[PDB]
Amino acid sequence: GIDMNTDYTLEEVGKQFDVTRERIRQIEAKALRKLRHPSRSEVLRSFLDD
DNA sequence: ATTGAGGCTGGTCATGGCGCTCATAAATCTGGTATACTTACCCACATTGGGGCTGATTCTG
Repeated sequence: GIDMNTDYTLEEVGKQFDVTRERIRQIEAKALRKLRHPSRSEVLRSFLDD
């Protein structure tokens, strides 16, 4: 739910993008892995107050 | 500057705990009726306004 009124489910997103649900899942997992890769999001890691 | 393989782009098949929906049920929430006789509670100032006089110009017997 980023920069929009509401979020969209994975199936509606796949339908809008003409991409299967599993391919959408794999692309999301690749994006999450790339964000978990180091040398990035250092301020995001610093955003924890514990 | 080609043709022989690895990494990575397309989709397969269910899969699995989660959430919305149906139904049961005792606890919680509402309305109702009692026929010996019981009858009235328990500080000091300053200002404006209302009501009772107080003359003072108009009229009277």
